[PDB]
Amino acid sequence: AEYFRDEGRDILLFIDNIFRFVQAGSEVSSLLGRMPSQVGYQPTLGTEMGELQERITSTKRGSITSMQAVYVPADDYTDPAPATVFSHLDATISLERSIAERAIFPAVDPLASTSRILDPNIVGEEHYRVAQEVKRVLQRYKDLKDIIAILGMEELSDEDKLTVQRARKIELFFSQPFTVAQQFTGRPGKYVPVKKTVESFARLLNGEGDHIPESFFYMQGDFDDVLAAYEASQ
Amino acid sequence: PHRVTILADTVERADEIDEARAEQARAEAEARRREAQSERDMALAEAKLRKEMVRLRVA
Repeated sequence: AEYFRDEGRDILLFIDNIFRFVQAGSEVSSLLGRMPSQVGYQPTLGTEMGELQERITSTKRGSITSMQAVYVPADDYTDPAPATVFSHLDATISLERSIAERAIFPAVDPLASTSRILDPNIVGEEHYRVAQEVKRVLQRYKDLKDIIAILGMEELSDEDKLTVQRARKIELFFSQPFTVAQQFTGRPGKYVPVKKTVESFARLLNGEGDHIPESFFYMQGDFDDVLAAYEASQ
Repeated sequence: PHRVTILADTVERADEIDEARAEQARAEAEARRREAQSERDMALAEAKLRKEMVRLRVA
């Protein structure tokens, strides 16, 4: 890919499971007689990650739009390999086991997922405000998770209650059918433009859609599709 | 003709207890307070206190 980057061509780079590169390095180091570090990993983990990752850079001659994948052993985000990857990225997306087990196929945790270009000067003031609100909600929800689990929705205040069902609706609404998911799911795929996503979430946060039950936000497109489904079910 | 009913709102003097020798009424409020109002109002408030304070500590 560096040949195409060096001559100016825009390159999309998809490296899958950098963690397997780390694991291969670990096995090679174990066979090489190097002293193990942390959980059996190679002592030269950081340097190997630097040597691979620092080559994945958009330079003044060309741009590389990298998109990697990282596999966390078990479900440990404190593992040395993902911990080393985290500091070599611009946009971090965290997939959680619990979200997937809740049938939310994207399974992305908004609280643990950040990005560098989530700045109003780059992505847009409305986009930034919407994202910040969608995180402050679900942050209130993560704070009240234990309260809800042991006592229930009733003990919360009225505004806290409203934020809680808004958070649950948002969590359901982040789910989206994928065109590559037709092989095991019959739901047709949807492509929601970023403008439509921002508008839908702004409308949802305003108060629109409060009357709609949470089950109607599951695996839908923009807010218009949710409203159409609600009208269809009356 | 056969039964008499007195739906009196309130009763005071009563040769059975009256003021002197009155016992049932004596401490009757506490009999319906220590385990009902007095103490119990705080007793249930203590449950609210110690539970509420540990509710944020577990968060």
